[PDB]
Amino acid sequence: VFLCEQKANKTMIKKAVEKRYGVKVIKVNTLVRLDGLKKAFVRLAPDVEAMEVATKIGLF
Amino acid sequence: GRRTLSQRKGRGSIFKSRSHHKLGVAQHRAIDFFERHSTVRGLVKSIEHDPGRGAPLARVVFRNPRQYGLDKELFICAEGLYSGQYIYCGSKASLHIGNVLPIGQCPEGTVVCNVESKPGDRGIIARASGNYATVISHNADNETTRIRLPSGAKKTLKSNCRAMVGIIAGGGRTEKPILKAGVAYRMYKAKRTTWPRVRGVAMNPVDHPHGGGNHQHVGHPTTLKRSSPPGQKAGKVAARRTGLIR
Amino acid sequence: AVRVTYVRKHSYNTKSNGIRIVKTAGGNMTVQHRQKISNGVRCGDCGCVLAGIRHIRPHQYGWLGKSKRTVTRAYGGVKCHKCVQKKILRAFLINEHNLIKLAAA
Amino acid sequence: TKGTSCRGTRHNKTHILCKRCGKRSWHLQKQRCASCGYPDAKMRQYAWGYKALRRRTQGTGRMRHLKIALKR
Amino acid sequence: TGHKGFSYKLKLGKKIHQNRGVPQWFRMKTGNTINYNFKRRHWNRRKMGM
RNA sequence: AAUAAAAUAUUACUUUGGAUAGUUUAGUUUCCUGGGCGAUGAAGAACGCAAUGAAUUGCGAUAAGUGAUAGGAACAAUAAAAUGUGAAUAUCCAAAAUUUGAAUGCUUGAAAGUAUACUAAGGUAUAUAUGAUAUUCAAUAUCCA
RNA sequence: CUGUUGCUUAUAGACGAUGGCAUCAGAAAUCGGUGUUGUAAGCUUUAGAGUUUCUUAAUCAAUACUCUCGGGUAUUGAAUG
RNA sequence: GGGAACGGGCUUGAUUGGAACGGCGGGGAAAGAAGACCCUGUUGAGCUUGACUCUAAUUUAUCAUGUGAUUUCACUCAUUUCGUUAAAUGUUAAAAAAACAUUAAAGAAACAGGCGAUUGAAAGAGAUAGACGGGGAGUUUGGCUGG
RNA sequence: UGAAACUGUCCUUAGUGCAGAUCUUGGUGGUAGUAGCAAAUACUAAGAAGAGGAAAAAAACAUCUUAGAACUGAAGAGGAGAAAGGUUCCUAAACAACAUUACUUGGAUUAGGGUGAAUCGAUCCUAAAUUACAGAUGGAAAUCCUUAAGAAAAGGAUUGAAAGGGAAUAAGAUUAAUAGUUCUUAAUCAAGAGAAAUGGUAACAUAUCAUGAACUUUAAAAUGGAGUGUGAAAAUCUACGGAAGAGUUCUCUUUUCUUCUUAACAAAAGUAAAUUCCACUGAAAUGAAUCAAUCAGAGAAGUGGAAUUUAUUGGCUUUGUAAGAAAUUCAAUGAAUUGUGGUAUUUUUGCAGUCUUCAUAAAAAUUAAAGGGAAUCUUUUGCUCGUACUAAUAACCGCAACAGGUCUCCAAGAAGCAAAAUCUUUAGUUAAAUAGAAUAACGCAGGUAAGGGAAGUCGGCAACAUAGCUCUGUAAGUUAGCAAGAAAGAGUAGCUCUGGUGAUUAUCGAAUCAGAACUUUAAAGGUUAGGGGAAUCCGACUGUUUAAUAAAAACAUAGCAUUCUGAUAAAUCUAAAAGGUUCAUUACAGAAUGUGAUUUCUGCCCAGUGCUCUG
RNA sequence: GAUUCACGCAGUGUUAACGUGCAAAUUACUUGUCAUAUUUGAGUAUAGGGGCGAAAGACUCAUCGAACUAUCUAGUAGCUGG
Repeated sequence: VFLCEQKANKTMIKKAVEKRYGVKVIKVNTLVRLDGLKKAFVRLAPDVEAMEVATKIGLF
Repeated sequence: GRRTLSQRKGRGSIFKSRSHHKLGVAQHRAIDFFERHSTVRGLVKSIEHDPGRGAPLARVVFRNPRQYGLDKELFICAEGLYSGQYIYCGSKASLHIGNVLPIGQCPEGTVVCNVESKPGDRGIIARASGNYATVISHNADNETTRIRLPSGAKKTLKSNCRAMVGIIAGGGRTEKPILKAGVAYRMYKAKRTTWPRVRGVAMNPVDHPHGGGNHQHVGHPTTLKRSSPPGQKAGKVAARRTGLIR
Repeated sequence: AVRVTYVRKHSYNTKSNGIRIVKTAGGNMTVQHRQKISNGVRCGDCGCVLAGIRHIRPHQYGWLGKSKRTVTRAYGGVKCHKCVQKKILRAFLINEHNLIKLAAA
Repeated sequence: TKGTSCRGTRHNKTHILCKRCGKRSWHLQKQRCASCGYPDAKMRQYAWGYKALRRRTQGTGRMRHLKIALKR
Repeated sequence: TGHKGFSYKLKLGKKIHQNRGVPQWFRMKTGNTINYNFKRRHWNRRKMGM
């Protein structure tokens, strides 16, 4: 789950996450919060484990 | 005072015609060479009910004489027309019921309807249900003919004015007495907003010139000049007579 | 006596808002969106509903098989079998009648 | 029933926020703004509304590109 | 309403953002008179007319 | 006839309230100098950016600020970092300048949008009227072959 | 001495007041008297029109017979103990 | 009793113990409201009308130069009113049938300086002048007075 | 007391002296611990947390759990939306203020968290209507025109509906909160990419099949209401055969109660109702048919076929989905089952004809087919925005947690004609401007009454009284339709029986009607539930009206009558206008008026004032 | 455009309650009505000597025998109060 700029669509978010972290993305769902930030739910391919990306990023 | 209801009618805000389900404009097809020096044949596809008018309307389908395709008109039904009938329009048409001919070809005593008051204007006179006009005489010197209007007045028109032979369908419409206020309410479903008419004497002096005092009356003569300004012109205008006739 | 609720955000019983209540597991009743009733094709001459063509929405005929939306006949799919028989007689008899009336009769 | 009872049906907006003045003065049916005089190009100002002139005019805002020009 | 335009929701969200009070550290600045936010409103106390 | 709970009267102290006295980084009037906006996008409106900010202030995706020039040791509510190899501070300077707005490709309600051309995305141009030049045309409008 | 208080106090009563008793105080049931209503629940009278079911035993059956002048209530503003 | 002619205060008398609870509706000429009935303002407003002075709309006469024989005629050339896909104008050559009719084989006539009718120098708009004009505008409706 | 400015004299200057102005602004008293904190049936006991039920009963105690007792009664005080609200949603800490007592409670304070779509909507189309360039008008701002005026737009510009039209998603599970949006499983749609067919007599039929350009046409999207009959599904009720669990059990009860289920999308064992066509044959002694009708020699009935509709394929049972889900039990994650019907009611949904209109009850986007003959299964993607919560006796509008107002969807049992009053089930709630004691007067709400019975009073005002169903019976008057439920009289309960109304060849099933014994407290009346008659006046009738003192004899109405107008007109808006309304019109029409159904009759007067004249 | 009941709606009577109210027009019973001249949502049109009116001078944001709002304006007062 990310927070992105509102002026980006699901297509640009999918490429951005793929390029930034070197992963594979198969589904993106976005909701724009009340403050103004767009929350993106990025689902990764089954081969790529999301738990290792979270530790690599810094969530763990 | 205020503005009388007659004044408010010329504004056209709630007094506009309720023409939404109306079929279209009922008139003759535009005059051309084939309607001036030949005949065109029309097929009466159907007969329908046009809201807001007492006469049925017929969907006639002429073939296009200059191009390829159809050319759909909307005539007014002469009494007797049926679906699938062939009607011929032109200067050489047969003198049957429903055919359209110039007013200069019909013999004296011929009954016509949907007469043009000026050549090419596609129908002015004798258009209400059950109405017609009769041919009185011809004047080949100036190519003008005399016809008797349904009001009884006599008019002079050019012999090139087209007309449809017969009488307009839906005759006897007004002979049935309206019985209920509801039936009168439904009469204006496709007409203006004018039905429930309040007597002027029942109003107040601000609203109407007839707005009376302690007894419902007019108080001044109700026969007025034609030059009366709007707002005070009510009752009878330029009346040469009044009362009942014996 | 399970009472249900509208699933979508439409709250009025319009024609496009038709619903059917069906049953599911455990006695659960859900809401199904049912389609509208559509008219069929009519003969262009007599205005009679043709036989052999289903009564479905105009876009649904695209999904139909190419042979399941028309009748294999001259003017098939736009005219009834009676609408066409009179056409053949009119086209033939009128042609024959004038073949002997003019052109050095 | 012209008082308390008749207020119950008031749930349809007449004015919404305008794009040029930011006030809830854009009339939806008239398609004009009662305050800043929308699509009319000239801003709506009247001499009888002298207080309305001192509420929104030059100098009541940031003056982003004119503060430097007059200082220069 | 449940249905709203994109611009209307962002101006709705800002009204949520501005319904806050003075942070405690700001109140401890020298020569401070700002203790409360007098531009505060509550949904059942005042309608924001928008 | 009788007591002083209540009631009334004066003084002192306390209380509710904020008059009076002292005071002013606020106003009013007159005068002096200018009277320096905008299609190179104005004034106005909206949204956003401080390590902890809701307003206000300053600013515009280079964000309570960047570079350059003067300036010389600070800031502070609490931590951090950077700092005479240059901290605050200042400027008719330079780079940058979101959505709108005369608003101007088309549409715009609180509408999310969208067409073409040039240099997938990004960035420019395309409103109306109009002066000059180039260019392609229309009218047997005047002649003429 | 007087007042408060207690008897969820009375012959009194809007509240005060007023009247009675306060350890032989008071209250409580229970018991008997005195009243009100009308014969409780259980089993018996084939009470009993009739239909079933054996076959001429049963079953079901408004209502009615005995136990029954029954049962229930009765100061709460009743009266003994 | 007198007084502004119906006192809680004044004068003369009747009479008075301080604090009050529950009621009630005689009084406080009780509260609510610069009387709304009447009158006075040289104060207004709605409405009406041959009240006075005007005005929109209506109407009539003159002016505003189309051509050829003030009026009477003929034309179109401004102009009025219409119709269309401005789709055969003008002059020469030559009701038996609810069906189809197109993208041509090897043709489908020319010319006018008018798209087609309609009106026509009349009408309409302008200026001046007479009439009409509560449809409308402004204003007025003296004083004395046993109210 | 107070802690930094101030004073006296002379001239000068003035925003220079307050008890009033219903004076302005601010603060504060008596009233006064007074009036009040009384609509919405209702709370009690044990325990827990908490400073917060103590005590000489200080008779009351907020919140949560359990038990008892209850209310809304399913057109709800239930579960969900549109507008409006805007973070009110969830959790935790905390209770200074607020919710007419109090609060550990809160829609209140503080701080975090929460709204996921190729399939739901906006986005797309047009309706009433609306706005631009050029043009026309105007002193002016600006107005007109919306395809007419145009070298503009094959044809006509912009906007306009979260209830109109519209490509495509369902079941189960999950969160403290989102879910046709997430997870699992299972699909669907769109835009891509990899001389040209048979069969049937015919109606017509073939896993894409089986070429089909310009041009033209047709159809669909797409069209009122009523009432009757009927197919199907669901809910309720019921018969048969059980499985599992629960309640009652000293009096009985083979008893009472609960569960026994299944999606989108597709398949085709079996089999329906209705309508329309096709082939054979030719109807009279006329038949066929419905509840009603209605149909036939331009052709009936009969036999045999074809097509369409019936909430996705193809309507119902059935099948894949799919039992692996879910529900009910059992055990300590693992095991058990999940038949068949009905000649019953309601709702929904189609269908079939009938009636009704001086009413005839939208358009476009988009799609298909025809006439014509020009030419020669796999895989990829599916963007922007809304999505939390209330939707109301506490989240909306009324100054408020206001007995007022505000558009909808789903809808159990009893009883009855009834979606009536009354009671209960699933769900919700017991708090919704504070309680305790006593049981005075005067009140508000609901009642009863001896004898009389309107004698009260302006007036039967208020209350009383009749009331359902069945049979008999019913006057004058009348527009011959009515009056009429006239008026008036009789019957009605419980138990035990009898007979009538059908389907299939004895069984099966429906409430309805009639009748007979016996008994009693002699029976519609717990709730619901018409007082009746004889006249007079006005309005003919159904209808509308002074929001907030007048609901009426007032207005409207159909009927009657009058006036003008040939459409370049009549009325009439605008300052003007190739401007605007009736008019998408044409005398059976448009416009302007008086009287007010039907019957009967509308008398005499043209001097005056209007109006008119061909003088 | 028949008679009635029901969901709803209105406002005939009590000239009941309340009348510093639940409410700047509400409550209870009673009454009338409860689908075609019907009820109702949204969109849209009509604006101040104007609009709309089955006509009460009714309605046009608690404002109507001429709305609200700002300017002329500190309108004028032989009249009232200080």
